[PDB]
Amino acid sequence: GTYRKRFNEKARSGHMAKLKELKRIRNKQFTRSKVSRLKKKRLD
Amino acid sequence: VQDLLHPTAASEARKHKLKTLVQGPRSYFLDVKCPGCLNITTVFSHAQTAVTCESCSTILCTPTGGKAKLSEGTSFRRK
Amino acid sequence: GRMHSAGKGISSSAIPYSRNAPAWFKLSSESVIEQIVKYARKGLTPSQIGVLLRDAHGVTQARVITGNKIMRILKSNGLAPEIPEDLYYLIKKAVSVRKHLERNRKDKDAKFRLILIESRIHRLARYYRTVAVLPPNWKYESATASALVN
Amino acid sequence: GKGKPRGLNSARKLRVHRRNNRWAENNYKKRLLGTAFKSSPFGGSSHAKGIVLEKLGIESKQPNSAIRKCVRVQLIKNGKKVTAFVPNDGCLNFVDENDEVLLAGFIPGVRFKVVKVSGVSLLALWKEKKEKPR
Amino acid sequence: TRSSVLADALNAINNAEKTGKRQVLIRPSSKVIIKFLQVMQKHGYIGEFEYIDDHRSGKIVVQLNGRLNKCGVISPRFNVKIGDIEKWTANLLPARQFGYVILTTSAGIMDHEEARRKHVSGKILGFVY
RNA sequence: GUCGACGUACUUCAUAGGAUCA
RNA sequence: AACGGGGCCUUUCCUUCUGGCUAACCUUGAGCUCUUGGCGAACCAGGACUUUUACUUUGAAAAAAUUAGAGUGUUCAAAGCAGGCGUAUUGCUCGAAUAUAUUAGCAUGGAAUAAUAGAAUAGGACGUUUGGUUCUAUUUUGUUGGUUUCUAGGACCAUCGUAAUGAUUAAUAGGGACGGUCGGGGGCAUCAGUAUUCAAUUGUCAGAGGUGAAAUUCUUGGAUUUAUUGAAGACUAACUACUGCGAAAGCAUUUGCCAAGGACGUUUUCAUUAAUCAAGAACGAAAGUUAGGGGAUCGAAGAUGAUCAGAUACCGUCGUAGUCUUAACCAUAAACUAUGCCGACUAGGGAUCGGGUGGUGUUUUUUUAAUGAC
RNA sequence: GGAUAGUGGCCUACCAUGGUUUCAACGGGUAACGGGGAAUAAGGGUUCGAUUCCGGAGAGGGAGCCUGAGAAACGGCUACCA
Ligand SMILES: [Mg+2]
Ligand SMILES: [Mg+2]
Ligand SMILES: [Mg+2]
Ligand SMILES: [Mg+2]
Ligand SMILES: [Mg+2]
Ligand SMILES: [Mg+2]
Ligand SMILES: [Mg+2]
Ligand SMILES: [Mg+2]
Ligand SMILES: [Mg+2]
Ligand SMILES: [Mg+2]
Ligand SMILES: [Mg+2]
Ligand SMILES: [Mg+2]
Ligand SMILES: [Mg+2]
Ligand SMILES: [Mg+2]
Ligand SMILES: [Mg+2]
Ligand SMILES: [Mg+2]
Ligand SMILES: [Mg+2]
Ligand SMILES: [Mg+2]
Ligand SMILES: [Mg+2]
Ligand SMILES: [Zn+2]
Repeated sequence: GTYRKRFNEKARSGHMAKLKELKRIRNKQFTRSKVSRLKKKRLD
Repeated sequence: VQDLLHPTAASEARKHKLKTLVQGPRSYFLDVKCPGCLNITTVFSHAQTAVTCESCSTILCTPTGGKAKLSEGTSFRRK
Repeated sequence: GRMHSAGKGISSSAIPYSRNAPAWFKLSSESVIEQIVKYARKGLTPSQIGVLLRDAHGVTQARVITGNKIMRILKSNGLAPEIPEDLYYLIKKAVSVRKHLERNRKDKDAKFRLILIESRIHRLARYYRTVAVLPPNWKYESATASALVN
Repeated sequence: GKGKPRGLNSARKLRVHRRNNRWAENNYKKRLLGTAFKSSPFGGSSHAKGIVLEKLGIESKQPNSAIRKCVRVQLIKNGKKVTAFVPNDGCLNFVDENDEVLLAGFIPGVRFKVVKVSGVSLLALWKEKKEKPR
Repeated sequence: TRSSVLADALNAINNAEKTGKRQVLIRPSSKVIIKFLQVMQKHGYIGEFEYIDDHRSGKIVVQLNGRLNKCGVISPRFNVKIGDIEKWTANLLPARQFGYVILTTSAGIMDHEEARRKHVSGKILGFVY
């Protein structure tokens, strides 16, 4: 529920900002399309 | 058929020491008379030590797997 | 029944029912105590004293004759092992095994038995620490265990 | 011992053991992970919309045959082509190429039946109570 | 290792009844065992029994008359409220008045009917029927 | 690319036994 | 007569101080009741004094609505909390009950079951013992302040006395010690056995080898076979048995050293130290990898002869890696009793392995005997 | 010490090195507002509860305020994002 996809993320940019901050604090311990990915793999 | 409260004496005698109605030792103590000084020494039947007569320092018994073997020539009585 | 083994033996000593001294026993309760102290002064452990008294003096059981256990009689008279008798012997056995291993590094069997003995020391040492017989900061460390057994 | 703890203070072990094991059920796993609709014929829906491609049994000689009542329909949601039944050849007159048809679960291999065509119930058309809007 | 001596005693009694023996030996003894056997004796399921003292936990010899269908222990000793007794009687007994569910309540060890009469409750030790 | 492994969803093959009668 | 609830007595009463009331008991007097004057138990209130819980009983609390449920002819009913009885006149009157609600918190009766603490270097309990060194301070100090006296109380240190002065068994639980054994248990050295291959010498002369028959192969420079030796590396036949040992994998020549172990015997010792076990650790057949050593046999891979004949249909020859070993990796088996560990109980029989007890048993010790073997 | 109506690392300065955790902390998911309640069931249980009552939070998304006993109010105000 915290980081679920929203219908219009652009209309609530500020809200999104908070979430990012929260993640950066929550997951600080760790930090310390299909077609696109397949295209990169095949190009390599 | 047998009565557990009043077992037969022979029946209890056959059983293991710990398996009788009231467990108790099957060992005993002996008065061993030294051949030389004729004094009496108390010796355990299953003695694990080479009991020596204090006055004469003579070997009275030798340890074995079970009952100790009394030295030859030593008279004994059950105490 | 055996811990650290599959055996189930039941060989044990069967205390007699009667809790009084034998009728054929005609020695004072005091005189036994000096015998216990004299042997303890000679250095014998409580187990070895009881064998001598029982074998060669007719003392069926120290508690029955004197009313107190051998270890208690020794402690009352100022004779007290620095560490309990059984824990002393477990440490002694482990030291001998370690002395065997250092020469024989392929003796995987002795390597296994050393673990069983040490795991037996820790369980026994854990018991004494709880009762306060052994100081709470007491650890069996492999290197200096030779000092304790001396 | 039955292989389970029975001590009076062993509630935690019983709870934790149960929770780990409920994941063995396929019913539980599907229910929690929300994958119970992969097996559903319509992918979670009770009805599906489709486009009538062709009437395969229009030409079959024997009237009211099982083949005569089949219509080849393209599912709009994913574009996969499937076969659907019509109640009878009399109803097959109403269905023609390139109409939206609402399909429902039902010659083996045909698992769908048409319930509406062009937003009107076939049974309503068959009973002469409505006209198909075009 | 021995966890419940009462379980061992009741199992020995059941096996002896099964084999048709007229008397059974129970080792070790205990206060709980003696009170359980006294409840059974009061209700007639067992006969005279004699406690043998050997300066250890002790032993018992129980006379059997063949009237005992089953005796068992409920382990762990669940805490039973007054409302919960009837559930236990339904679960353990083949019928309503066929047998007794024995409880260790704060007034002693007793059958469930005595508990209901005295309006007490406690832990559950076992059953006899 | 009618590619491999896995996951998921399905399909399918293994049912007759005793007695009497003709 | 059964069932339950209270009191006493039985070696069994919480202790102490203060206060309130006052029973009963002694007594005077007036008729079991009043009354004089003492004594004041019990009970109540408070201050000190105080092992802690688990469990269960009872009481409060857990909003209303909802659920169950009492009453009531909403015309019946779902419902609602209404309503009912007289009446010319003024009016009377019953309800809107009751139960349930887990856990936590609170008060309360139990004292079974399960824990917890206490007296062991006594640093222990008690007191109308006796002394101190301290702190506190009501009243009488007219009043206030300061000091002192006596006195009271709290603590502390000694002293004396009182006391049955203070430590549960010793589990056919566990550990440790001791005694004589037992084992193809383990490590390190050491000894031997033929056998295989190869090499030297030796006598002889046409084949040897393998096929269902052949052929690659060796062979008059002497093959195969024979005898006397020597070298190398593995492996321990027969005895050998689901018998013995080890936690499992596994372990088989002699002798020595090192430590380890089960069972048995014990009127020895400690006294719950125990069972099962995520985490974590030791070992783990065969094959396999890294770096040395070795390299006899057999032998994945590779090569090569023959490719005819179905019971002998995959056979032959050379043989790399491997097989062996040292120092490390790998951690898998039908790693099988397709069968968790601990503990208790439930039939008889005779065989075997280790220990122990008993015999007036056979044999040996060929002097007895004692041992050993049966 | 400051600030608050007031306790408080709530903030500041100086100090120590502490606090939680296999009895599951911390991190992640939640088609997570919580409860009274609803359904099913013989009993244990399992699931549902945005939704007539209670309590919490929000007024497109962040942030900050005036007034007032009471608001970080949005059918009040100011900025930024769409
Ligand atoms: Mg023992
Ligand atoms: Mg069982
Ligand atoms: Mg409660
Ligand atoms: Mg014991
Ligand atoms: Mg053998
Ligand atoms: Mg042993
Ligand atoms: Mg390893
Ligand atoms: Mg190599
Ligand atoms: Mg095997
Ligand atoms: Mg078993
Ligand atoms: Mg700061
Ligand atoms: Mg929810
Ligand atoms: Mg949500
Ligand atoms: Mg809700
Ligand atoms: Mg708001
Ligand atoms: Mg909107
Ligand atoms: Mg706002
Ligand atoms: Mg608006
Ligand atoms: Mg508003
Ligand atoms: Zn002599």
